Amino acid sequence: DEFPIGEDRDVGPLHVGGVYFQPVEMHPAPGAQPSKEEADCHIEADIHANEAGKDLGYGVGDFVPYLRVVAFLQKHGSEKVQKVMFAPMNAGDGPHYGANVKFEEGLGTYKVRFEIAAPSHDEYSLHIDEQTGVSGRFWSEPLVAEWDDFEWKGPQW
Amino acid sequence: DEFPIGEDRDVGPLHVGGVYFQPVEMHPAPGAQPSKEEADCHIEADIHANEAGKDLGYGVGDFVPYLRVVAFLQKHGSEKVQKVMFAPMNAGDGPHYGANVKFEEGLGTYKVRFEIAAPSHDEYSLHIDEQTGVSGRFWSEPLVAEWDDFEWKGPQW
Ligand SMILES: [Co+2]
Ligand SMILES: [Co+2]
Ligand SMILES: [Co+2]
Ligand SMILES: [Co+2]
Ligand SMILES: [Co+2]
Ligand SMILES: [Co+2]
Ligand SMILES: [Co+2]
Repeated sequence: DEFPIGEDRDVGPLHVGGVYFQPVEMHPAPGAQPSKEEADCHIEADIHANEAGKDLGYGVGDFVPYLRVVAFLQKHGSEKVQKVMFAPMNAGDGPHYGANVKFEEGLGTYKVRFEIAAPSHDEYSLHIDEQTGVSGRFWSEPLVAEWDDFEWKGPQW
Repeated sequence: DEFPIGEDRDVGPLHVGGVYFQPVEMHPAPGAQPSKEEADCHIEADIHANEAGKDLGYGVGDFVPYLRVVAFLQKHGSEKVQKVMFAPMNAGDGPHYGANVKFEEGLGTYKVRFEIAAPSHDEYSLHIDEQTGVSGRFWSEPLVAEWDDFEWKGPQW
C-alpha cells in the first residue's frame, strides 16, 4: 500500500503528489539515504506536467525529469528541520523522485515541504526559436509544495 | 517540419528515432555545440521505452531520461569521425536529446551512429526490492542505433 502525505498540489507547471510506504532497496544506493533496514519509510514525490506545463514543451501527464527535489520535515513543537535530498529513480510503477527516510524526531505530526528546482542550466535546454521552440521558461526560485499536518505514527506495513 | 535520418531502430529496451531540421536557438546554448548561425542543422534522437523497457520500470512509450547520448558522424570514404555530445532539451514536441551540428566534410553520404549509455551511477537508481522493485537492469555497454547511408544534401529550408 501507498499512503498519501496529503492532497496533490498544483504549483506552476507541475502537478505534485507525495506518498510514503515501506523502505525500499535501491541500486545504486543514493547519496546518504538510509538503507532499507535502517529507514523508517520511503517517501516519493510524483511530479508530472499539468496544463501550464505545455508552455515548456511537456505533454500533460509527462514525468518531468532533471528537477532537483529536496524535502524539509519539521515536527510540530520542534524548531528542528530535517532536510531530505530526493533522487531520481524507477520503481515498478515508473520514474519518481524518492528517498528512504528516517524521521530524526520520531513519531508526531510534521510539516512537510517539497522544494523543487528547475533543471540546471548546465544540464538542460529549451528550443527558443520561433519555428520549433517553446514560449515558457523555467522558474528561477524553487517551486514549493507543502503539507502542514502529516501524521507519522510508525510503519503501516 | 522534421526530416528523417533513417528508419527507426529498436535496440535493447529503447525505440530510437533520428530526425534533422534547421539549426535552432537553445537556451542556454548547450555545451560546445555550434550556434544557430554556425550550425548546418539540428539533429534529434527521439528515445522512448519499448516493450522490453517495462522490465526497467518505464511506462512503454515513455521518454527515457538521464541517458548519455553521443553521435558519431563519418563521411563515406573518410577516416575522420566527428563526435557530438547530445544534450537533453525540450522543443514544442517534448523532451528529447539533440544537438546543433556541422557536417564537417560537407555534402555527401555519412554514417550516423548514436551511442546511448545508461545513466551515470550517481544520476539514477532502480528499486530492486521484491516488493516495489523491478527485475531489469541498465545495460553496461552503450546501445547503438545507426544508419550507414544518411545523405547530407544540404539545407532543406
Ligand atoms: Co492528482
Ligand atoms: Co493538476
Ligand atoms: Co507515482
Ligand atoms: Co522511489
Ligand atoms: Co535560464
Ligand atoms: Co532539439
Ligand atoms: Co549499476
